[PDB]
Amino acid sequence: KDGYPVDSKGCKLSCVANNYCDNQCKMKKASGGHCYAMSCYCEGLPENAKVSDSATNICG
Repeated sequence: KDGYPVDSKGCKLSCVANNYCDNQCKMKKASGGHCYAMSCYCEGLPENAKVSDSATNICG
């Protein structure tokens, strides 16, 4: 799955840059990530870590 992980951060993270997401994604959350519309779109999660891809339905 791919999208924005939300749980511990609560409401998203306002990534400024792709690297700023990716470094945070790949370390734990996902296999990678990039910064989409100022939200860390993390890429390749385990299924337990639900994500959104629904254009900031979470209160980012």
